Amino acid sequence: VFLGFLGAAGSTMGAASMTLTVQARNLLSGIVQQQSNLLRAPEAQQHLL
Amino acid sequence: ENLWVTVYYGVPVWKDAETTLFCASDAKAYEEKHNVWATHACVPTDPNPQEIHLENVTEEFNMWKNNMVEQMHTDIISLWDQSLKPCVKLTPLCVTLQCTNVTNNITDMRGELKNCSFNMTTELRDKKQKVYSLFYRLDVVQINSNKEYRLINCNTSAITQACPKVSFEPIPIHYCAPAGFAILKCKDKKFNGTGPCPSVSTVQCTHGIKPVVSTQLLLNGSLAEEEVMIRSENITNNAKNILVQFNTPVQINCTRPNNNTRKSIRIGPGQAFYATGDIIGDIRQAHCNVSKATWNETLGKVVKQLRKHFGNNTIIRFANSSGGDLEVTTHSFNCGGEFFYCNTSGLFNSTWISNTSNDSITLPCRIKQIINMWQRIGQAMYAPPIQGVIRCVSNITGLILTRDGGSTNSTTETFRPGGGDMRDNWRSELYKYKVVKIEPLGVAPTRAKRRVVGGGSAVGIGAVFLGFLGAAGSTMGAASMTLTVQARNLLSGIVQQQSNLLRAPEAQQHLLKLTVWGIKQLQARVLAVERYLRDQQLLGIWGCSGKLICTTNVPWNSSWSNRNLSEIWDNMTWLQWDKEISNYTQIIYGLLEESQNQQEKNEQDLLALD
Amino acid sequence: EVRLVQSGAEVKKPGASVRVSCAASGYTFTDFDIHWLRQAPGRGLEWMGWVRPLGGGVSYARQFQGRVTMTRDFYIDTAFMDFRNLKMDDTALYFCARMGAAREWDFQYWGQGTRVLVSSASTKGCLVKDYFPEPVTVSWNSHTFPAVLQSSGLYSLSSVVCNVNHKPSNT
Ligand SMILES: *[C@@H]1O[C@H](CO)[C@@H](O[C@@H]2O[C@H](CO)[C@@H](O[C@@H]3O[C@H](CO[C@H]4O[C@H](CO[C@H]5O[C@H](CO)[C@@H](O)[C@H](O)[C@@H]5O)[C@@H](O)[C@H](O)[C@@H]4O)[C@@H](O)[C@H](O[C@H]4O[C@H](CO)[C@@H](O)[C@H](O)[C@@H]4O[C@H]4O[C@H](CO)[C@@H](O)[C@H](O)[C@@H]4O[C@H]4O[C@H](CO)[C@@H](O)[C@H](O)[C@@H]4O)[C@@H]3O)[C@H](O)[C@H]2NC(C)=O)[C@H](O)[C@H]1NC(C)=O
Ligand SMILES: *[C@@H]1O[C@H](CO)[C@@H](O[C@@H]2O[C@H](CO)[C@@H](O[C@@H]3O[C@H](CO[C@H]4O[C@H](CO[C@H]5O[C@H](CO)[C@@H](O)[C@H](O)[C@@H]5O)[C@@H](O)[C@H](O[C@H]5O[C@H](CO)[C@@H](O)[C@H](O)[C@@H]5O)[C@@H]4O)[C@@H](O)[C@H](O[C@H]4O[C@H](CO)[C@@H](O)[C@H](O)[C@@H]4O[C@H]4O[C@H](CO)[C@@H](O)[C@H](O)[C@@H]4O)[C@@H]3O)[C@H](O)[C@H]2NC(C)=O)[C@H](O)[C@H]1NC(C)=O
Ligand SMILES: *[C@@H]1O[C@H](CO)[C@@H](O[C@@H]2O[C@H](CO)[C@@H](O[C@@H]3O[C@H](CO[C@H]4O[C@H](CO)[C@@H](O)[C@H](O)[C@@H]4O)[C@@H](O)[C@H](O[C@H]4O[C@H](CO)[C@@H](O)[C@H](O)[C@@H]4O)[C@@H]3O)[C@H](O)[C@H]2NC(C)=O)[C@H](O)[C@H]1NC(C)=O
Ligand SMILES: *[C@@H]1O[C@H](CO)[C@@H](O[C@@H]2O[C@H](CO)[C@@H](O[C@@H]3O[C@H](CO[C@H]4O[C@H](CO)[C@@H](O)[C@H](O)[C@@H]4O)[C@@H](O)[C@H](O)[C@@H]3O)[C@H](O)[C@H]2NC(C)=O)[C@H](O)[C@H]1NC(C)=O
Ligand SMILES: *[C@@H]1O[C@H](CO)[C@@H](O[C@@H]2O[C@H](CO)[C@@H](O[C@@H]3O[C@H](CO)[C@@H](O)[C@H](O)[C@@H]3O)[C@H](O)[C@H]2NC(C)=O)[C@H](O)[C@H]1NC(C)=O
Ligand SMILES: *[C@@H]1O[C@H](CO)[C@@H](O[C@@H]2O[C@H](CO)[C@@H](O[C@@H]3O[C@H](CO)[C@@H](O)[C@H](O)[C@@H]3O)[C@H](O)[C@H]2NC(C)=O)[C@H](O)[C@H]1NC(C)=O
Ligand SMILES: *[C@@H]1O[C@H](CO)[C@@H](O[C@@H]2O[C@H](CO)[C@@H](O)[C@H](O)[C@H]2NC(C)=O)[C@H](O)[C@H]1NC(C)=O
Ligand SMILES: *[C@@H]1O[C@H](CO)[C@@H](O[C@@H]2O[C@H](CO)[C@@H](O)[C@H](O)[C@H]2NC(C)=O)[C@H](O)[C@H]1NC(C)=O
Ligand SMILES: *[C@@H]1O[C@H](CO)[C@@H](O[C@@H]2O[C@H](CO)[C@@H](O)[C@H](O)[C@H]2NC(C)=O)[C@H](O)[C@H]1NC(C)=O
Ligand SMILES: *[C@@H]1O[C@H](CO)[C@@H](O)[C@H](O)[C@H]1NC(C)=O
Ligand SMILES: *[C@@H]1O[C@H](CO)[C@@H](O)[C@H](O)[C@H]1NC(C)=O
Ligand SMILES: *[C@@H]1O[C@H](CO)[C@@H](O)[C@H](O)[C@H]1NC(C)=O
Ligand SMILES: *[C@@H]1O[C@H](CO)[C@@H](O)[C@H](O)[C@H]1NC(C)=O
Ligand SMILES: *[C@@H]1O[C@H](CO)[C@@H](O)[C@H](O)[C@H]1NC(C)=O
Ligand SMILES: *[C@@H]1O[C@H](CO)[C@@H](O)[C@H](O)[C@H]1NC(C)=O
Ligand SMILES: *[C@@H]1O[C@H](CO)[C@@H](O)[C@H](O)[C@H]1NC(C)=O
Ligand SMILES: *[C@@H]1O[C@H](CO)[C@@H](O)[C@H](O)[C@H]1NC(C)=O
Ligand SMILES: *[C@@H]1O[C@H](CO)[C@@H](O)[C@H](O)[C@H]1NC(C)=O
Repeated sequence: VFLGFLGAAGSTMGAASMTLTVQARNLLSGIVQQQSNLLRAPEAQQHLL
Repeated sequence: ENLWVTVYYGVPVWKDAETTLFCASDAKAYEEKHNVWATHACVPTDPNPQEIHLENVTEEFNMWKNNMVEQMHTDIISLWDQSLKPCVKLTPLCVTLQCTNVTNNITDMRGELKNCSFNMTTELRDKKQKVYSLFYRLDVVQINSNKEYRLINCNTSAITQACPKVSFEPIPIHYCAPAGFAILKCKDKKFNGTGPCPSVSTVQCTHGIKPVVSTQLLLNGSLAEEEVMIRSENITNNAKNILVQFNTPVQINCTRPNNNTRKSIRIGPGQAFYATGDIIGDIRQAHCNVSKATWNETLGKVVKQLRKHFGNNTIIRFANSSGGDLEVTTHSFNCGGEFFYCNTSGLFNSTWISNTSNDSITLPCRIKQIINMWQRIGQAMYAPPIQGVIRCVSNITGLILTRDGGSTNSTTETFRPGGGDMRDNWRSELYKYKVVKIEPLGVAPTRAKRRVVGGGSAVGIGAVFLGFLGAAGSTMGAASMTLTVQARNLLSGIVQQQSNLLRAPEAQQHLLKLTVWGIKQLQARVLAVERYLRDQQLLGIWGCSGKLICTTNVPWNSSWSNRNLSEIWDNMTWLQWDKEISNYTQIIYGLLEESQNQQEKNEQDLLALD
Repeated sequence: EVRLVQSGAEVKKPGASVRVSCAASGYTFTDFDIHWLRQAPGRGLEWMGWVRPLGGGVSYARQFQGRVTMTRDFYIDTAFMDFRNLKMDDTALYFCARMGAAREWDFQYWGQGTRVLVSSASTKGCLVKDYFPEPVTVSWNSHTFPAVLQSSGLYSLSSVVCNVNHKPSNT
């Protein structure tokens, strides 16, 4: 029963401490589905921009 | 018997992808050159370039879909607008001209030149001035013995004059890839357009390509080796152009015999327009002289190779331009600051079939001053006059031909030279290159297992290192012997101060600001950091933070691969390994990130919990 | 929403050198090459030439060398085809098409077509009155059968269920 990103924010400190890699994945790069860094890879999107 | 997943950092595994390349070019002088191609914005390459030869690597690339040509294309087009924007605009020059043909004896001489007096503005708003100038026939049109003439672009697009100081001379510029990316260079002499290259090396930045705009003949290009190449996306399809590369250079001599003069007539405060003055000397045509023995000899090399695709005994004729604008129809090239347009009918009238004076060939060349490079809409440039007589001497290294087509087959084949697009001028040099991004996180099973939770040397002279990515064609065991080689190069300069070390000199980018390459560098240095910290963040969750090789306790499932440890590590390259595990690489990264290293954290502290 | 619009039907005596217009809309015209194809009633499609908008490059078929010439205009997103010295054998329907996005020799978009007939007949030309050219407008009080082609070239028809208006007469 993992709760996803920030899902353990309302659970107890002991239960919330059980999921730490969930946040550490999302602290940097896309939180989900290629959210940001994966996206900026297509060419001429920002170059032309 | 028991196999466990193993994390390796620095494996020579790369994937091809499109990324924003930057620039590298040697510093020719401290200097006002203001070369348009670069205002010295491309940071200078290290005096010594490091090229690595990869053993047993057969990486192929497709020349036609190569993403490097379009980036340069949009790069030159963006570079031009950045040079003409600060120059003066000739918006008041769109005025009814009253032209009188230039002094000439009409024997037919049908001079295109006109002599036009116009009411031009001056420094003061209320005052005016009647000044004269000279314009070729191609720049003016008739508006219904002097008659009324109008500048050609006034009805369609605004016009702006190129600054006199900037020089249109092509200089070599090298394109390199950002930190964490690689460029693969084919070294096959007989290399076809698309297909495997048996001998592949890697380099940081490509050898500089002189950007020369040429319509019908490639100029000052890289010579081929041995037989001339006939590169085409589909030789059977006529729509694709036929790019050729020469092995022996054909010298060409072009001149503008008319000794024009420059007349600067102030037309605005701080603004000055440059017009042609009195022409000293004989009225002559601009001509290009090419030796016929050499052109006949080279043309014989191209026709020999072409028979391989179409048959030994077939009619191979050469013809003239079949239509198009003045750009496509003639050999449009720039020299000395002006823009010639040469009819090449004398070069391309010949007929070849099966087998069996010393004077040069002369080309009547027209000259135009108002031009729209790359067929852009709403824009136009007026090249200022060039005082004095000018001479051009260049090397012909390639042609751009075309299939004639038709219903008849195996009866006759004619090739018509053409210059449909400027991109084909870049494919003639970027053919031997490809951009790839290196991925250093390659997992593989090994019988080694995690140090038990309850539990708690050679000093050098390693032999025959292969350099960066040199172990890409060697076995997984041999390739795993060199991991610090890649880990050095994943971030910062790959070699000789390749990128980050370079951006240290002051006022290079400050003065540059966001102009041109300045924004190219920020996107190349930020993406480098974002890819390096992505792998470290992947390790941070996976354990193995400071370790290039870590083994953690995770069972390797037999369904991912049925091959044994020996066969995998005995004779396999990491490249082939990443292909089979590519289907399951995402799942491995999910089990190993939490179950492997977060279950430990929840248990490791519980173990010491009160 | 991409569609090619051609010119109207035209009739001309041999040697008249007709030009046809092909209007492009819905896409960036300066990217894809435009092709001219002609189809006879008792023959298959025939490829005449292709001309691309940037630079006007054009490649013409062997049998149409010296007879046809194609150009274009970027401002009106239209490609033209000049077919000089037309002959009696060359009467058919003229289509202009664009290659598909796959860049292979396939045509995804076409035009309604133009009718070009070459013949020697006078322009002036219930029971029908000799109404050449072929188009007629039958109406009852302000079942129609097709027309027949005689040796002279005049067209005759019949309408049964008049004062049919004639374009050459302008009644
Ligand atoms: C609250 O929400 C409401 C609901 O969303 C909003 O209501 C919307 O309001 C907008 C306008 O603000 C409407 O958009 C306009 O609709 C017009 C009518 O649409 C017809 O065509 C539709 C699609 O038809 C195409 O595709 C279909 C298949 O899907 C195909 O079968 C067909 O053949 C065709 O290819 C169809 O779905 C509709 O039912 C109608 O039949 C439409 O005409 C408008 O297009 C105009 O205008 C837009 C915006 O200005 C331009 O971007 C277009 O290019 C086009 O502009 C034309 O004039 C220009 C002048 O600048 C030219 O430059 C253009 O080239 C163009 O000229 C045309 O003709 C040329 C000649 O052939 C072609 O070459 C060109 O391509 C052009 O065709 C526009 O789409 C919404 O439709 C409407 N919603 C609904 C549900 O109807 C409401 O506004 C919101 N509230 C507020 C406050 O905003
Ligand atoms: C249009 O087309 C025309 C051609 O039709 C183009 O012209 C050609 O342009 C290219 C450049 O792009 C020229 O290449 C250059 O050639 C010179 C000359 O090389 C000769 O001399 C070399 C040195 O000579 C030694 O000995 C003499 C006395 O005998 C001493 O005086 C010298 O000091 C030296 O000790 C020699 O090494 C060369 O050997 C070559 O030929 C043999 C076969 O004979 C081969 O096996 C060799 O491998 C080699 O090819 C030859 O005899 C070169 O010197 C230039 O190379 C140097 O300079 C480069 C730029 O700095 C540098 O990057 C190179 O590393 C190299 O520098 C080395 O040599 C320097 C001088 O000794 C050292 O100081 C330096 O430290 C380093 O050791 C270059 O190769 C063509 O020659 C030229 N064509 C002709 C006919 O001249 C034209 O450019 C085109 N225009 C366009 C495209 O716009
Ligand atoms: C390389 O490319 C050139 C240019 O495309 C090709 O040459 C064309 O070739 C023809 C001859 O084959 C040139 O002839 C011109 O004919 C014009 C009109 O006459 C044509 O039509 C009439 C009937 O209307 C025919 O009787 C006649 O034979 C032609 O078929 C003339 O008007 C031209 O004169 C022009 O120039 C003079 C100045 O020189 C002007 O004063 C005139 O006003 C007019 O501009 C000329 O006689 C034509 O010039 C060439 N151009 C065209 C249109 O294509 C080459 O064939 C091609 N290949 C090679 C190997 O060179
Ligand atoms: C293209 O046209 C140009 C002119 O617009 C040509 O420039 C001319 O080049 C010649 C040399 O080739 C110069 O001649 C020199 O002049 C200096 C100074 O002249 C003084 O004496 C002369 C009388 O002899 C007098 O007329 C002057 O006013 C000076 O008092 C002499 O010292 C030299 O010995 C030599 O005679 C011309 O001066 C120069 N013209 C101009 C206007 O400067 C150019 O050469 C032409 N292109 C080519 C390829 O020839
Ligand atoms: C440069 O500008 C001057 C004016 O500053 C031009 O001079 C003018 O030329 C016009 C003709 O274009 C003259 O117009 C005349 O008008 C009378 C009727 O009033 C008409 O009968 C004549 O046939 C003619 O059209 C005008 O008088 C004359 N002078 C002025 C305004 O003082 C000069 O022609 C311009 N030069 C160019 C454009 O090359
Ligand atoms: C801007 O002005 C230029 C120069 O006047 C225009 O170029 C010319 O445009 C005409 C069409 O308007 C082109 O065709 C001509 O058609 C007539 C009628 O059949 C024919 O007698 C001519 O011999 C010619 O074929 C003409 O080729 C073209 N010439 C050049 C050098 O470009 C241009 O169309 C104007 N553009 C706009 C948007 O107003
Ligand atoms: C173009 O001009 C150059 C000179 O500017 C010619 O080079 C000459 O070539 C001859 C032998 O063919 C030599 O004797 C001369 O010494 C060379 N000139 C120089 C300055 O070295 C070249 O041959 C010309 N080519 C063409 C096609 O016209
Ligand atoms: C291209 O140049 C060739 C000459 O090399 C031209 O051939 C001549 O043009 C004249 C008209 O001034 C004709 O009388 C000749 O018959 C043409 N030559 C031949 C062999 O037919 C050709 O017209 C030029 N074409 C263009 C578009 O400039
Ligand atoms: C291509 O070269 C050939 C010659 O090999 C040219 O043929 C000329 O043809 C005319 C008759 O139409 C003869 O009077 C000439 O004597 C021929 N030339 C020579 C050198 O003898 C042909 O016109 C040339 N075509 C182009 C387009 O330049
Ligand atoms: C690998 O390359 C080396 C040369 O560097 C060669 O001797 C060896 O035979 C090659 N082995 C394979 C499997 O390609
Ligand atoms: C001028 O050209 C004509 C053309 O017929 C020629 O007869 C005359 O001799 C030439 N004269 C001069 C001085 O150039
Ligand atoms: C008109 O033609 C005459 C004679 O060629 C010339 O002197 C004058 O400068 C021309 N331009 C004018 C009057 O604007
Ligand atoms: C020179 O060109 C002619 C055709 O114009 C050709 O017949 C001849 O063989 C060529 N010369 C050589 C040495 O091949
Ligand atoms: C020349 O043609 C012959 C006969 O068709 C063929 O056998 C041979 O391979 C060809 N050689 C070359 C060099 O094309
Ligand atoms: C291997 O792991 C997969 C799930 O990743 C599982 O479905 C499969 O049953 C396991 N065992 C074998 C022998 O494939
Ligand atoms: C497994 O490895 C052994 C020893 O190298 C080999 O003989 C056997 O064929 C391999 N089988 C498979 C399925 O990989
Ligand atoms: C790999 O190379 C070894 C020899 O080192 C050979 O025995 C084995 O069959 C090769 N396997 C493959 C797939 O090439
Ligand atoms: C990868 O997985 C696909 C099914 O998703 C399979 O069809 C393909 O053969 C697999 N390839 C390899 C090299 O394992």
